[PDB]
Amino acid sequence: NGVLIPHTPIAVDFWSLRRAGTARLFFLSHMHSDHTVGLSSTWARPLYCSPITAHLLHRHLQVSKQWIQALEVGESHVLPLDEIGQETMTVTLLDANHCPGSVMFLFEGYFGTILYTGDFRYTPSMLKEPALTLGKQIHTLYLDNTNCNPALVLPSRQEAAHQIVQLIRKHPQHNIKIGLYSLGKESLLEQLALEFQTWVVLSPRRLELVQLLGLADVFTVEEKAGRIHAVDHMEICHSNMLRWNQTHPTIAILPTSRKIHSSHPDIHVIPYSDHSSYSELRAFVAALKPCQVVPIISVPLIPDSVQQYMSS
Ligand code: NI
Repeated sequence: NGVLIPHTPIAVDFWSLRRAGTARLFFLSHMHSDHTVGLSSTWARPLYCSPITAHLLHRHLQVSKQWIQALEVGESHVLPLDEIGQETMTVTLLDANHCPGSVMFLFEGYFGTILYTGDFRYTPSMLKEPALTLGKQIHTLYLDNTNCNPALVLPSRQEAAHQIVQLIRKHPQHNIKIGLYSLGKESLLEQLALEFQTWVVLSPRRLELVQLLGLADVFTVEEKAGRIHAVDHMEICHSNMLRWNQTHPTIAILPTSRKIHSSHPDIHVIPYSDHSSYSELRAFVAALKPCQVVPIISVPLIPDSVQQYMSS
């Protein structure tokens, strides 16, 4: 899902080195496991991400802080595009509403004005951003088209949370297992501690993420402290259901955005989305008025100092 912006040394969510070649500036929109393969402690090329994303990157992939130029969201920053003090480029990061520390990259330079949305959840608060309200003409919109496919309809983030509450409402005497990825859906955990008036059980790593975000003190790591446990999504399987059901009558919930058949009756696959709906995007593009939209073309005039930067 990485993107090499053609005729630029720009790479967003791309870390293959050998497949890039021309790339010299690598951006990280958010810290989901799917957009970061090749990133580790051996990574030694400049990297730009959001504040929260900077903490999560150094801590959980052991990436050296010397390669992580973290920039504040909302503000525009001047990045070099060569080895001399000549060409530069402005980047403005915009909150993506997708997950903790998720951003949208807005580039400006010899290539034009490119807006990279990455993964993002649309809300009309996004149009009111000062970066996109100066009437600037975006030349290319690398847009999140996840829910633009006409295949299978996934409910919104709030529709799925309603079904989860109805599910636990019908099982008041049950232990609830919730499978998640390494990031996202922490605010949903908060909504379940309120509705059901329990403490939510996490792993120590997940507890660190939550305190990093500034959420309510409704979480704990003691197993016996609550009926709702948050576990890794790869834990929810037929073998583990029998293991949990041997102790206490347990229900398992899998919030996923893919077609999955429950391999156990007490496993409930709930369709999540976490991306903008089609109509939300069609109003998002009708407001931006971009010259062209690219899913996740014109060749610019590469300067002399930038053409050398790409070939070393
Ligand atoms: Ni993501």
